[PDB]
Amino acid sequence: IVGGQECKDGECPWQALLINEENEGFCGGTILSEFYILTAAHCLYQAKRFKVRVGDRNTEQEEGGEAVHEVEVVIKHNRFTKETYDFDIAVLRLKTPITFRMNVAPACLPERDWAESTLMTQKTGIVSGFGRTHEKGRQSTRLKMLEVPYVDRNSCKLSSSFIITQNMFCAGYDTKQEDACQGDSGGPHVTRFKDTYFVTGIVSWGEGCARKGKYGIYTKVTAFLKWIDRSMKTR
Amino acid sequence: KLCSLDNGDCDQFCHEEQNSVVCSCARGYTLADNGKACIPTGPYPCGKQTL
Ligand SMILES: COC[C@@]12CN(S(=O)(=O)c3ccc4cc(Cl)ccc4c3)CC(=O)N1CC1(CCN(c3ccncc3)CC1)O2
Ligand SMILES: [Ca+2]
Repeated sequence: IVGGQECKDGECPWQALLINEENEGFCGGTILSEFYILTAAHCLYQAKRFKVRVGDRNTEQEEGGEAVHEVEVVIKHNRFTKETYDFDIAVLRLKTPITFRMNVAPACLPERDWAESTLMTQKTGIVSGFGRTHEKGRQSTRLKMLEVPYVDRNSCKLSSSFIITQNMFCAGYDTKQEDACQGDSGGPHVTRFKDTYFVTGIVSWGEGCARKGKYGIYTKVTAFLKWIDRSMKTR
Repeated sequence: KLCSLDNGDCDQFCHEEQNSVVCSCARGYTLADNGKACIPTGPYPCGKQTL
């Protein structure tokens, strides 16, 4: 997260953090329930074996409310490939139930039509994670959240230098030095409507970090809902 | 009518029944009496900052 604030206690309770054997945090997640996590598809490459952590807000200080969960099964998307990054989405089923407490609650999956009509038409959204602080920086120690304006779908394709498909959507700033970044991947993009946050998008890719004339490319969640279900009902 | 005016005055999901609006809520919620608001069931409902 380049720029942006810091997640105060209880503010970003749905954040999840995939960690490698080296205990390092390399990607993010979204708690969809006590048993399922929503991550990116490319986050399922950068590693051999990994766990999912929750409740963490400071990656080096026993806040007592943290907790590690193993991965029973991993549901990666079939139409996905690195050559386009299209269909960047995957769903994790935990080996043991997430116990919701302070700094550990799940986000809501909204309905498709209502999400597209009233959520993504909302001005801004919220992206969060432990990723880098500037393009060439290091994983953050504290948890960050950035308010990222929704970007005109058109501008999106122009400003980009890659095919912005229907499964993705731009978000961020043109000039301003605020964007998600490396490590923030798989993280959660949530829209806020009446003090109840919804899972609108999955952190995916971008060209650099906070670069002028470039935006944050997130995975369109509404365009995978039915899939996220058939994934939780396991399939 | 019109989920366009202000989400039909709903709390979460807003839909239309060819004449009036019908509100609904996310898993773990229950639609109140006024048929517009939503209310939790557990102490950790999806979408709420654990404050
Ligand atoms: C190894 O390369 C890393 C990276 C990600 N990073 S990154 O780790 O800093 C990174 C990752 C996810 C992000 C998500 C948001 Cl919303 C904002 C900034 C982000 C920055 C920047 C980059 O230019 N690249 C290029 C790349 C790989 C190639 N690519 C496409 C390929 C085919 N079709 C579309 C896009 C764009 C992303 O990954
Ligand atoms: Ca910690």
